[PDB]
Amino acid sequence: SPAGFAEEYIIESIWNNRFPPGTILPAERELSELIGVTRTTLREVLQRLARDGWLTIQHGKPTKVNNFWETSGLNILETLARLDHESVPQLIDNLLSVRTNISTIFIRTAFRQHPDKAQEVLATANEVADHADAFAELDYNIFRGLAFASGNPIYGLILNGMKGLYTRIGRHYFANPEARSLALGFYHKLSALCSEGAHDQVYETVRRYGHESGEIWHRMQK
Amino acid sequence: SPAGFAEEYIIESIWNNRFPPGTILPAERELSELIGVTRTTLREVLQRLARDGWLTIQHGKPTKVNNFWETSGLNILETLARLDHESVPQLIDNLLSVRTNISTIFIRTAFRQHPDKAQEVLATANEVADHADAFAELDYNIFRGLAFASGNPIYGLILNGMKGLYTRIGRHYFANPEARSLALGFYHKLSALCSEGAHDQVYETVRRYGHESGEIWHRMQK
DNA sequence: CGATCTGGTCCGACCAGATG
DNA sequence: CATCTGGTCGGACCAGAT
Ligand SMILES: [Mg+2]
Repeated sequence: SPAGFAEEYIIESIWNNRFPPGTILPAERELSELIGVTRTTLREVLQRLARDGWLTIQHGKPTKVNNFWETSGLNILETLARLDHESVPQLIDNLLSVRTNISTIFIRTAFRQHPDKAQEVLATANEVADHADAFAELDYNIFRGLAFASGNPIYGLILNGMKGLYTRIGRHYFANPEARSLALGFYHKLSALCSEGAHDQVYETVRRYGHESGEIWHRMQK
Repeated sequence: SPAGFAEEYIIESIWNNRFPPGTILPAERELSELIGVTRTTLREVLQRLARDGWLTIQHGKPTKVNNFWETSGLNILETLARLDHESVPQLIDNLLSVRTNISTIFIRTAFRQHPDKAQEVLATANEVADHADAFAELDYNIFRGLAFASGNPIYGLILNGMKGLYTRIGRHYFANPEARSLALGFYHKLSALCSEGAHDQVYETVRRYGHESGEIWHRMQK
């Protein structure tokens, strides 16, 4: 696909300093011809990339190429994963860590402000296929569920940005049985902790599951 | 601006259930004419909104309208702020909260993994204009700085998605002198803690500044 | 040889900021 | 005001989906 091709081409070039961050993108009129698509297409592509933080469009001035690390949002996680294959592993570990540490914040909060709701999400733990694809979504829906269940939606949005790569990684991890089991427990355990009002035992819990689930996923990759 | 007008109009409609989430967007051909712009423009806008997660475009099928809460990332913060004026206040408190609670995670980490770097960011604390606009950026650069300084870039990206509204809020808060002072302290204090390897006192600290800096912003608004 | 609704891409002309 | 750059027109033509 033209647009598809176009976007990859630009992103590609920006990635491996062909269109270095800090520089200027070739005028739309030449860039399009140079790419092999019509302005119209390029145009739509520049508008999309612009929204992901890759570029800075300003009527009448060359379009600036940015350092994503400076203007790109959690939405480029899947991309920064397809560009640097050798990094992926680490990148994942970082993603998972962020989830763990961050979730403790809102999980512990959700159990405090709206336990009634937090229990409703942890409820979805039951009635669920024993298939990877299924879990992945549930699991995600659980963490994203609890995040909103904190009353501070922003965590929810944060979770939204992580969906993309999180799930993919899940679809692979939850293929393993030993993994599906750990989660269920982690879930049931949380729900217990929420009911028993053991709010002060959440961190220790969440912290482990991360570590444990982490170790499994580690063996699955090695 | 056409594109400008168009986007607002669509986002506007999606906001106050004119184009309810879960429904279908009028065909591009009629929607354009209905808005007052040419398909070419509308098209660019649909591609933009599409990336922010507002729509789901699939060649050949109607464009689905989404529940942003489900697919939008931290980048709609500035938007969810312009749409719901009455919520802004709360919306900000939430943002700041997120900042505080999340930051201890990476600030504490950064002090462990790369003190050397974390000290280089806290260094910018000095040599800085005593003007709001200035600080705002410094302050943001400092937290974003420490985020990357933790080795887990993901926090950095998270901070990126927050830049928008965070700064705007800053530009208003840092106009107050009493605010500018509190930060400096928080910065210097952070740098000491880092130097002294007081790795276990950070939470207590960061937590306060938030509370204290929060109280000031509170009085500034009331 | 289905008919039709909907998106994707292409042209080439013109409007309109930014800046020498 | 010249020209570089992006922004908007419209109204032809290709292509997936039911
Ligand atoms: Mg030239």
